[PDB]
Amino acid sequence: MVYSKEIVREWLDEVAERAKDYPEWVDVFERCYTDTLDNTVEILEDGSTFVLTGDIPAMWLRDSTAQLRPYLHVAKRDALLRQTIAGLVKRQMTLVLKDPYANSFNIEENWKGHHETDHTDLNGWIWERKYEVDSLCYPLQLAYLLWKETGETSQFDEIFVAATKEILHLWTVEQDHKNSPYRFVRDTDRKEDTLVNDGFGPDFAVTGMTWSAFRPSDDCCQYSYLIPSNMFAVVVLGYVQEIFAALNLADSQSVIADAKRLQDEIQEGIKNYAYTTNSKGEKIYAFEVDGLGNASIMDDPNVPSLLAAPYLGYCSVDDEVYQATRRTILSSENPYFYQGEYASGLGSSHTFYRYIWPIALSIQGLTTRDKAEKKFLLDQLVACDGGTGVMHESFHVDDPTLYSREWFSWANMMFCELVLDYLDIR
Repeated sequence: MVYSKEIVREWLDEVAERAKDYPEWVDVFERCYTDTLDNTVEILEDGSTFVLTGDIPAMWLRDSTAQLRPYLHVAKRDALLRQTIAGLVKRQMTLVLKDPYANSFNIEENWKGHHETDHTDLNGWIWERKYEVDSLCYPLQLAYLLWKETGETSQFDEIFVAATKEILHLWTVEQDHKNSPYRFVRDTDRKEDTLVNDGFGPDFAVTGMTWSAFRPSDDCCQYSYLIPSNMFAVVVLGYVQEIFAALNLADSQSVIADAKRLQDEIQEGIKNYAYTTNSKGEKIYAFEVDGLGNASIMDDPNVPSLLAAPYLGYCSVDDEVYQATRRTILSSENPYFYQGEYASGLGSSHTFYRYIWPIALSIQGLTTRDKAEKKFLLDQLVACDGGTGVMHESFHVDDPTLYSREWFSWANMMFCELVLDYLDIR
């Protein structure tokens, strides 16, 4: 038993009433919201929560957080769903202790997943072991957001503390990847799916930022300091300080100090290495840097992205450098910016040329104060659904009946987030 049907239905009724001038949004909103809740969420024998991301019995730390985030509003009313979200944080943290370098975990210790192709330290709980900094950001973000929105604190247990320590340790080790016990090689012809230099990745200098193998797209980093993931790290490291101080958790003085030191070191790394210049000579954030002087000018639709920086809480939407970066990202100066008959937006190394991501359109609306822009993007999201009434991974700018991922809950839920944002439901 996952949530209260009666309370959720009543909440959805209220949302529908507020959005009554936009039946087409309500149609898609209810379809996305209910699908995720009814088909991806399950309670395990130990009472914790496992969240599927599609059909495969595996949970991404990233997807599971993003999928359940918009249930926080109704979780203020539905105490059962509040337990369910608490149970997800507990399962995420338990899994982090299993292996903090893994992005995706099995429902039980079953050795399902990518083990036949993947050369790396593996155990039976790991579906995939692509190390992505954001994977460890997302559970801390969820734990914090659950606490702030509902007041729930049961997720802050001893496994939470142990997992927090593991994250701080890993992030610190990875401030100089020369010392890392992580290597990853996949037997594949697709180079985005494996790391260069026999599993070690590209060259880097120490910058104070923390190293990543892969992006939230699951494609490998071109340079190792992935700017939007270090931004998210800075934010959740603030969350860690707030949580440990407020709740007098075991070893607070130590954890707070480590988190603060790490935060300040990553912040300084961003300040010294994250910036570059666009065609017009404006200062902008780079997407990836190596500390050796290379810095790419682009953004990827997967979050954390440079576009999502204010949505992640890293900077103000009004920040000058953010706005310059956003102008550059949403233009052909970004090699993943695509323009067509039906829409313009952001493609990815992970999807076909000319296909753009609803998720980045949702994030675009979530990161502008312009209500007309939010409305435009919402209308565009529903108009470009290929007649399916749900959100896809990517769709072709000249023909949205061409698209990838029939069932993509993350995108479904980010649509819901933009709708709630438009409605000032907060």
